Amino acid sequence: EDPIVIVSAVRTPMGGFLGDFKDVNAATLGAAAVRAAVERARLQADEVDEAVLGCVLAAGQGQAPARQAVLGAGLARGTPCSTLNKMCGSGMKALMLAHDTLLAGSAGVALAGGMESMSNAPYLLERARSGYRMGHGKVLDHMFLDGLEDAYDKGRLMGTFAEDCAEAYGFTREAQDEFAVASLTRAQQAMRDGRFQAEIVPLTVTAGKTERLVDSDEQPPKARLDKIPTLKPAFREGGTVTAANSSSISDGAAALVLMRLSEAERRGLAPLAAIRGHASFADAPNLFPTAPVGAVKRLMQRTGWSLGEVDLFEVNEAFAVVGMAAMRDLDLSHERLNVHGGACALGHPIGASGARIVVTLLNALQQYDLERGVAAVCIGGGEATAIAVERL
Amino acid sequence: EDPIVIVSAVRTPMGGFLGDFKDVNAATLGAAAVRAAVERARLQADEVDEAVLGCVLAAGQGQAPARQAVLGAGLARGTPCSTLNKMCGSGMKALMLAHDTLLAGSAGVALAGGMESMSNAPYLLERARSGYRMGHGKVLDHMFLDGLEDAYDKGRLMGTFAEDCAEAYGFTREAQDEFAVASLTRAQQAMRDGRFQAEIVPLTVTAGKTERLVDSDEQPPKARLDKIPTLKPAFREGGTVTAANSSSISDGAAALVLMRLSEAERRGLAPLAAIRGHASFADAPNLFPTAPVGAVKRLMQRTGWSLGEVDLFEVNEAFAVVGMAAMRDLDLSHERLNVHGGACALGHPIGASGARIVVTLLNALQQYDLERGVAAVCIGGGEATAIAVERL
Amino acid sequence: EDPIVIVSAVRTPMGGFLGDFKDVNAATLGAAAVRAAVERARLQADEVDEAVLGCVLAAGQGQAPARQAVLGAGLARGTPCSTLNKMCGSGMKALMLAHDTLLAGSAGVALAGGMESMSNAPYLLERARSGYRMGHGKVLDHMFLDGLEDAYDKGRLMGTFAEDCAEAYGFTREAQDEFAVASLTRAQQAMRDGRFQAEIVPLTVTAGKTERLVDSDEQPPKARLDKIPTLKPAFREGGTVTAANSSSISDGAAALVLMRLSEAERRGLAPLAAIRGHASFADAPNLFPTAPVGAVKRLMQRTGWSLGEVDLFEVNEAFAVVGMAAMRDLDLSHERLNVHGGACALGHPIGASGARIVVTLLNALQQYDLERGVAAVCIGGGEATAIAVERL
Amino acid sequence: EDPIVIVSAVRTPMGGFLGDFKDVNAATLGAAAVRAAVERARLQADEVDEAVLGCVLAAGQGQAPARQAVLGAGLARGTPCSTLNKMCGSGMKALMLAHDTLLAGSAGVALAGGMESMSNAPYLLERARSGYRMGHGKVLDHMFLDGLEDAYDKGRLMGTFAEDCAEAYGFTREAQDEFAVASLTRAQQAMRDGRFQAEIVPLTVTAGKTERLVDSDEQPPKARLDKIPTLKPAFREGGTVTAANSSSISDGAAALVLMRLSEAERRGLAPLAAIRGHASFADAPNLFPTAPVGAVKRLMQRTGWSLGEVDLFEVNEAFAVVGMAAMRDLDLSHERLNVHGGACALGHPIGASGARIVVTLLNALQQYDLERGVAAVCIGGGEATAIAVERL
Repeated sequence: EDPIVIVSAVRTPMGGFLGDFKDVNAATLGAAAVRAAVERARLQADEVDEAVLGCVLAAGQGQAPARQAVLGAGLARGTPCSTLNKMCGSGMKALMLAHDTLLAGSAGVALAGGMESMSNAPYLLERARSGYRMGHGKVLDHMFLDGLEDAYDKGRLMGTFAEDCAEAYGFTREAQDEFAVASLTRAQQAMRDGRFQAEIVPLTVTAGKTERLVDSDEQPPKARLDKIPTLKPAFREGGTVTAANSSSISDGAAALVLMRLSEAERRGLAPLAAIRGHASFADAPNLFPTAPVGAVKRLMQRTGWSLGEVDLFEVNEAFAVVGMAAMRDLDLSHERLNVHGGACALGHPIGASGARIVVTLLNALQQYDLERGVAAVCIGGGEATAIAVERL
Repeated sequence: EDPIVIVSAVRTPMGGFLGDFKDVNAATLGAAAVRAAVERARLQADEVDEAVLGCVLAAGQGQAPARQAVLGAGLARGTPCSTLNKMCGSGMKALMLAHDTLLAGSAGVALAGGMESMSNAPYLLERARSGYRMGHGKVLDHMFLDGLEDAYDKGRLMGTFAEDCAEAYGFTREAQDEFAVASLTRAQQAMRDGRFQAEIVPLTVTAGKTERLVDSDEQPPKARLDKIPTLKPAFREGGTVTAANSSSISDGAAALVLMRLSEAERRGLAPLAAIRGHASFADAPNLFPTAPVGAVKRLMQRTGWSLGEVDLFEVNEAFAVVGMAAMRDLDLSHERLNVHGGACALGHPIGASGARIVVTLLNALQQYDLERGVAAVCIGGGEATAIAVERL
Repeated sequence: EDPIVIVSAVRTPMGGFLGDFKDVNAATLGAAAVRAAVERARLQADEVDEAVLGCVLAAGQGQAPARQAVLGAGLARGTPCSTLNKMCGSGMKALMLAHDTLLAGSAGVALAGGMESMSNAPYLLERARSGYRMGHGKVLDHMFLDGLEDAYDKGRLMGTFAEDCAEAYGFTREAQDEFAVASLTRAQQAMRDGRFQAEIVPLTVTAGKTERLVDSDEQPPKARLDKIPTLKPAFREGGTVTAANSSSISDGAAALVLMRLSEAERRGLAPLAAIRGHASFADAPNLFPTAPVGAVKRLMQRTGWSLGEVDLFEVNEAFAVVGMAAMRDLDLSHERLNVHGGACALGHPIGASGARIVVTLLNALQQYDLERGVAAVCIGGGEATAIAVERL
Repeated sequence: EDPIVIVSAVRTPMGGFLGDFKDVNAATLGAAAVRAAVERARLQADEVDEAVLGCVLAAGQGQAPARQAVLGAGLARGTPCSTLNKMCGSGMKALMLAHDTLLAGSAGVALAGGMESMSNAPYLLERARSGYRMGHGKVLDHMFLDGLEDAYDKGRLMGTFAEDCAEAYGFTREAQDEFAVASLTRAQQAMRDGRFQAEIVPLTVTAGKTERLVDSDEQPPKARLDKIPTLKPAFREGGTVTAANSSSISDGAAALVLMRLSEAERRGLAPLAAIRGHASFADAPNLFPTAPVGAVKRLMQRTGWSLGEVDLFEVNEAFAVVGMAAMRDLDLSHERLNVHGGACALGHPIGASGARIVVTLLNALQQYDLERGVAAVCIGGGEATAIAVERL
């Protein structure tokens, strides 16, 4: 048995929109995570022979964001780099491609992760090139058009499909708000008891003339529990889904180093976990909130696991309904799901979350001395991915 | 021996900038190529387990360009999609990931390729979000900023690094122009003798009320051979590199279907070729024009091939100097390199070219009844990929 | 009796939107008209004491459009310039201010007119200064927002108020189309018989390497008489007003030189006509189409004229209904109104038209050896101006 | 003797750029001044038969800014309105045209003034209409391109010509800074002793959820005397002209009511002053800082006044050098010039300053019981205007 193992895993703090990382581009967040992941793996700067970083909103970053992040991290010029867009799942699909590249023998040491600066997403002029001709046009938010809106039902925010899911499942405004308060409570607790310290690499940001250490997640401490049940529906007249039971716009990155178990052992490197499998599921774009259920069932078949044998689940909290659908359809305890909080408290930097939730899962498995984790993420366009990890 | 085989391979015609496909988005070009590749593989809508499409300039396309192209082609909603940016090498890296996804056992049937509408890249406003405050600002061409300029020597076009290479190698104005004239001549002759017909899927384009059948490459017929020795240098005062010994901006797509030989045999599907290996190479961003030399040398080590056993080479003609460096440092006859012409005649739709040259290579190997091909592409950021294919 | 006299009067041809003058800015059109007006008055560069030019859409032209046009014409730097916006009436209000500046003794020789490049009006970003923050925004056509739409019923085009007037007056689709056909016929015939030749200054336009002489009105020759009864309503579901019984977007300029009769006699300069009076009228913005009725009635009170003593009328054809309201409420024969055609055939370069119709009126009075003319123009914001001219 | 008299005069406070009036458009500032001027003249809402308002930066305001201001003030629909651009002199040229319109008998009661929202000037896309085609372009600050930059030496700020004037006149950095400190001191004093109270109409601005009374000039209290001599030259390497010895960007409006003395007497209205003359001067655009000297000498000839007979001068402080040139060339005491401060302390809302300085001059003549004032303003494009007022 020579499975692929994760030997290192780290994330930046997750900043709020126009918050802590307002003036930090995606490649600098990526560089911070990449540097840390390689130092934690006890590797030299030239030992990564495949690097794949998730990123959805690449407009205005310049050529090859992942290349900018890897070279900005101090890794050697010889490091092959790719930038990967599988929407909200980009950071996990990076792990899955890196995993397969290692199994196929194309690489011996791979860096996977993702990064997003939602703050630095620019505006777009679709008809600047060839001409508006006459009449008003649109100045398009890149984050909205290329990140948050469906491509088929044009202009339709993903929150509308989360509302369809609330209606189909009978998820009440109150039950969504309770899931969101549990996520917010857990994150504040985790932060307070230092349960994120082992997984975070701080950044230094230039603060006008001075410099600040950002070493903690910006959003859980700023949340107002009192306003949650007061908010207007966000996506539909007289709906249940709100800003507070949806994930927020966020800036962050995450990076993990993978290799064969035999290569970790040949390096004297203690693995965090073996990857025991991964799964890809797709259906209609308007059914994305339930897609994680499909991915996790395919993952149980591919691994030979059962749901009952899994200690911890991370299901990315794009909306409370995504977590609540998974609890209903996979018969999971809220006690085993998103135990340190989730995107409803921490944010959803779209290209990083798929990797971020795997970093959080690894830390949490270690902290409670548990064996088996599953991470799953729903994906714009109607997809989900899921990954099984096991501590040895 | 159960190698991964390419069972189908197709491209759109390559259009000129604001030409034949000015009104066709990237996902429509990708959809045309994906649809024909699936048809030529005799597959039904739900038989592609994994789709990866290269695309560099994703801004303004909406969520998940590869998902739009796959569903636009008529493939089922169950088809997992990813959009890949490895700059000029995107289309080849797509083949490489699909290849390793099959070998890893993560899929039975994969689709790879790339697509680029440089015509529909939008303009960006980097400071529209938080304000320009006062004084003029930039409206940034996404194609220039995110596709054509170096990220490190900010604003420097890749043609300046091509001029560095012309200086380092002593490639004269005349020798580069002769390479470009052989590329245009070969392409014009390939067109006239029908040597592109087997590899091209025509598109129907709607010119207002009229409809037009685009079934041939736009650029070779419009080439002014007489003007080539008369152009000014394009990148450097007193230089050698011009618009005619550089590739042009181009719109296009290409797609290929891969599977184990044993799966192709089970389906009664005659393979075009076995993939015998692939290699990635990276060095300093400003040395990109010679990166293919590293990629091809690394490819001979991994495959166990030698240069002399290769029948045909495709080296993407980002600039004539890229081909000429490869001919000198790999000791290749011009007669075995880019034998139907290359990007200097056809164009360089950046996210598609790394797959497009594999399509052209496979058809050329078939026409001359040859066994062994190498395709290599240089890449913004200082990289290159190469792939080895063998007809059985 | 020492009345103010018009000694010269000239216009550019009127171009179609993005047509003949697509590449000519407003100040170049103004410069052509100013230069010929000064030449026809036999004046030298330093003999104009006051210049006022109408122009509505000044955005993106740089400082002081009228100053650019005056100096561009070759007039001396000593020439005081002002740019005037009274919407569709700018060109006439320029004549009115110049007229009163002479009578007041503030000048001996004044130049008035107007100029408009609707082709070169730019697009605006209303929130580029302080930021769009998040979500789509508007890129605003300066021509629409600042020229064509009501400021009070925000976004409402002036053609909706034209439809109100068609309803209030019972002007049928057929009757409006007949007015427009008489306007196109008269213009086409005026063109063919040379009846515009004395009033037009040709421009030389540079089409890349080629040069072209534009010496005739672009729009009347391109008019499809057959399509007029077939167009849809343009402003209201089930309405009567269309693109063909409305004026078109147009590029053009006009200029006139004024002075006391005694100054014209001192210079040996034969006047074209005496100004006998001018009137301003305003009412509710949504009644603009009938404002000329008020302006002309107020003009007969101030001059002591009656309608029956007037030989020719020019009422600017912003819409056919503007002419038809004037014909009904002023009891005017169609045979005495807009006898060489009007804006329905020629176009409506908004800042120029109020001066352009005076130029056409003066030439028409000369050709038919008639004495007395009235020009009137309706104005966005609910206004109108009219002027009385008499040949001696 | 029946001269034109000013019966009323008022201004808004002058806001700083993105300051007090950040969210107040030009027509609302105009409306406040217009309303007050008409109430102070003891006129009904329908008694103004000519309204001319200066405004340079009309982009994005909608149709007919002056019409929006007049109707927003509550004046009757019957009030004729024009928007006037004579750059920095717009507000005084409005007074001069209104004056001549009254003398010519075209109107009996005229409203003149100007208004500018420099904060609400938008950005422009010159090639949005017909296309950028390829390569970066500019997003143009309307305020910079159409307000502050020369049109002939393209991109050249007016501060560069003020530096040429410093060099030609030997105006030292220290002498400029001293003029600026005197202007700042005088304004703070004037404000402190309520010497602006009689001339200002407050506005109420909505302050998030609340509402603020803005009744005082924003800029003099915020100025830092200590930083003045520390600032870097603003316009030329190792120059003398700075941000603090130049006027600042400002938001404000001013309005004055004019009529014949016989009409003020027939209404029982006490005039503030008779207008005894006006003058217009123009020369090269790069000599604008000295143009006021030309205007004031022509004004002395036209009025039959001499410089020695004038009690107070207002010369608009576009730059300290403008004030200092006038002191040198007209042999004027700083004691008689800009006695309550000037644009170096208060700001330069470009389309209003020409009227603003006349309001300040009238108040100051009353406060010191003096007879004769001169106001003069330099004008982009190389012009100046000047007006003589006399208390009776």
